[PDB]
Amino acid sequence: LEEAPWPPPEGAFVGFVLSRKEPMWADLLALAAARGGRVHRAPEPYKALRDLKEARGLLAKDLSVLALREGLGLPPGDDPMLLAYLLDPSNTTPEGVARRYGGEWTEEAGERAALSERLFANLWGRLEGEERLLWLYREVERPLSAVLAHMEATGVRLDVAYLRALSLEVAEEIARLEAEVFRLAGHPFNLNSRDQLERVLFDELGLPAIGKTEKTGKRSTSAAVLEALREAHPIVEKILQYRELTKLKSTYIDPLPDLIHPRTGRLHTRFNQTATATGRLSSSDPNLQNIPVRTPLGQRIRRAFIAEEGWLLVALDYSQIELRVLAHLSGDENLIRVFQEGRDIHTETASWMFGVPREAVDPLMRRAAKTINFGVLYGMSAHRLSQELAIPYEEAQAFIERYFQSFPKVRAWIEKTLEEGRRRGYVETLFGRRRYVPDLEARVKSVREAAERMAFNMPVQGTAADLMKLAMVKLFPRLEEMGARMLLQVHDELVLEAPKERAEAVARLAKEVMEGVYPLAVPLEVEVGIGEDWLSAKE
DNA sequence: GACCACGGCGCC
DNA sequence: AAAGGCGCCGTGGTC
Ligand SMILES: Nc1ncnc2c1ncn2[C@H]1C[C@H](O)[C@@H](COP(=O)(O)OP(=O)(O)OP(=O)(O)O)O1
Ligand SMILES: [Mg+2]
Ligand SMILES: [Mg+2]
Repeated sequence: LEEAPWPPPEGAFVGFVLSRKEPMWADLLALAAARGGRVHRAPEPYKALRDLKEARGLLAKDLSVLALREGLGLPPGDDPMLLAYLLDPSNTTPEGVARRYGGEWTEEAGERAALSERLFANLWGRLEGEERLLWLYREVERPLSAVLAHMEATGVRLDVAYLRALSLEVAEEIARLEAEVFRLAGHPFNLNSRDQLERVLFDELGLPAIGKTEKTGKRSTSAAVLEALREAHPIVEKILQYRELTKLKSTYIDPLPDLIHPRTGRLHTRFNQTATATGRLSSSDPNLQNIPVRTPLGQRIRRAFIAEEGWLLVALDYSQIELRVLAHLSGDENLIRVFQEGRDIHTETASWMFGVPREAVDPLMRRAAKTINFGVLYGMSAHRLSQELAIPYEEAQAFIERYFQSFPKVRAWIEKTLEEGRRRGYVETLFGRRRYVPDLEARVKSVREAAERMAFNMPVQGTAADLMKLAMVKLFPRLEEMGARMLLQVHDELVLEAPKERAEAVARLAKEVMEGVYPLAVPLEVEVGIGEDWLSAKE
C-alpha cells in the first residue's frame, strides 16, 4: 500500500490509536487515513484532526467524541462495525469483525485505516439487496452515531460534594450492620466473600440451603435465597441490608465522584452501539443506564444527577412500550383495545397483588408489578411466580391461565416467530433487525427452551429499541435548534437538559416527537417531567 | 500491574 | 435458587 504525505482527500477512511478505550479520557497516539490505494500517516495526530471533514471508519464515533472534546465538529459517518452488526448482532468487536470480513485489527493506525477501507468494501457488498437492513443503516444507525457522540461529549452534571458526604454516612451504617452480623456469626469474617458467607450460614449456623450456583454448584447466598430465610435467623436481614448498602457504595457513591472530567466538570459515559443481541444500546465506563432508583438510598443517589445552573432536566419515559409493541406485532384485538381505550396493566396487576384500590397504588407498588407482567410474559416458571408473589403454586399457575387466556393471537405470534426462527435461522424486529438464534432445534430441552425465550423476546425488545433510536434521530436536530441537549438514554427513556426558559417547550416537543415516531395499531404514551435533578424530574 | 470466571445485583 | 437484555462490584485465582 503506497505511502503518501498527510493530508488525505475528502472521504478517506480513518484509522486511529487511543491510549485507552474511553475517548473522553484518551490521548490520541496516532491518526491515519486511506483512499485510492494510498495510506496517509499524520505527523502529529491532534493537529492532523483539523484536516478531516468527517470520521469515516471502524469506531468512527469514538474518534468523533474525542474531536468534540477538543472543540472540533468532526461528525461520524460510515462505520463497518455498524454494517457488520446489522448483518449479525454477534458482530460486536473489531477483532471479530476484521477476521470475519477480511483482515486483522492491529495497534497501528495506518493498517487500521486500510482495514476500515477494505472492510467497508466487503461489508457494503454483503448488504447489497438487504433493503431493510440498509434502511436501518441509513435511517437509524449511521445518523444515531452522531447523536450519541454529542451525548457522550456533553456528559451530565453530578452533585459531587453531596455524594462525598453521602459516602461518610453510608460508611457508618455499613459499620453498624457488619458488627451485628459478626456478633451473630460468633466471629468476624469477610462478609463480602460469598464463600465465607456460605460456610457461616449453612455449616456453622444450621440454616437450610435452598439453591445452588449455576457454574460451580456452591450453596447460593443470593437475595432470593436470603428472602426465603428472612425469619429463620436474625442475621439474614442484616446481611440483606449490608448487601444493599455496600453494592450502592462500591458501585455508585464512591466511584462516580472520581470520574468528573477536568475540562467539562461533567461525568461522561459511552453509549455502545454494537453491544447487544437485540439492538438496544448499552452504556459503560461508567454505566449510566443502571443508576439506582427503587430503594430510598437508591433515590438519594439519583438526586445527585443535576441540571447545569440555569437549566432543567427533562425526563421522558415511554409507557408500557414492549406491551404496546406486542399488541402491534401480534395483532391481538383485546390487547389493542386496552391501549386504544387507555387502561394501565402495571397498576392493574399491583392493585390485585397487594390487594388495594387503584388510587392506593404508588411508584414502588408498580416496581413489583413489572417483574410479574414481563416475567410471566417471557416464559417464567409457575414455580418462581409462586415465590416472588409469595403464594401457592395453585394460584401462580392459574395466573398464566388468565394472563394468556384472553389473547389468542399472542400465542399464535410466539409460535409463528419460533417456527420462522427454526426455518430461517433468525428472528426479526418490525424493521427487520435480525438476531440469529441457532439453538432452536437443539436436542436438549432446557437449551432449546432458553433459546426460544431469547428468540421471541427479541422482536419485542428490539422493536422498542428501534423506535427509541429512531425517536432519538428525529429529536436531535430539533433540540440543537432550541439550544437544548440530549443527555442520556435508558432503553425506554430519555433525559434532556434545557435552558430554564425553554424547558416546558422542549418537554412538549420531545413528548410529541416520541409519541409519533412511527405510528402503530396502538398509541404510544410518554410520561414527561421537568426538574433540577433526575429523581424529581420524574415526580 | 493485568486478565479472567463467578456470584451477585443494579437498571430497563 | 426456581422454564429477556445489559455492565460492574469484590473475591479468588492466575500470570
Ligand atoms: N423486569 C423486567 N424484565 C424484562 N423486561 C423489563 C423488565 N423491566 C423493564 N423491562 C423492559 C420492558 C419495558 O416495556 C421496557 C421499559 O421499561 P419500564 O419503563 O421500566 O417499564 P414500562 O415502559 O413497560 O412501564 P412504564 O414506563 O409505564 O412505567 O423495558
Ligand atoms: Mg423507564
Ligand atoms: Mg456474568
